[PDB]
Amino acid sequence: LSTITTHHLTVPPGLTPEEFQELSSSIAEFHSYRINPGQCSSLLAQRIHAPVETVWTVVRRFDKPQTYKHFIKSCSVGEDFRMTVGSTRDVTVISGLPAATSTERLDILDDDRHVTGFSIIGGEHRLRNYRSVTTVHGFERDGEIWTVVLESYVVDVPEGNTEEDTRLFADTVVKLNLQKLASVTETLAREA
Repeated sequence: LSTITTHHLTVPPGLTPEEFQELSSSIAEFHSYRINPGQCSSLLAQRIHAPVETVWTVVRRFDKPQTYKHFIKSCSVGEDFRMTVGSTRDVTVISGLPAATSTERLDILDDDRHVTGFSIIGGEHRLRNYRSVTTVHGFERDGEIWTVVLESYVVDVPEGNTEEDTRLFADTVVKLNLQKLASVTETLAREA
């Protein structure tokens, strides 16, 4: 039947085991999903040599996902958009297919714990019922500071597709977006 994801029991690539042990509780708390047959779920991680709040400034910017994500043609919010849970954005994706805009809802926004998350509620065929959470975490050793970003999702696997071909696609996109997040925020940090 349905199960629970095991992201909090395994070290994700791009994380050290020591980083993992520090984050195990947060992964259980924020990066766990109810998972059914015909769905898949992944957790990706990215180390960033930038202060937590610098990275969080970009991660929390729900109206501008193109600031760190690839393959966004445009993103539009309401005329009276405010950064609140329940708010929505229309994201036009670059796919090589005809005009495809996904409507995405802001599910979580916690400025104190540095957690946010969203779901695709319509307009996406490759990633139906995609739901995702991003968390940001500070680390220190001997005065040296860095940040880890964790991003997970759950999503339906389309009929005809294997779990592997949905997972590889969604993983690749998150991984590339986290690389861009790191580039952008490290640039922000060093030029701050």
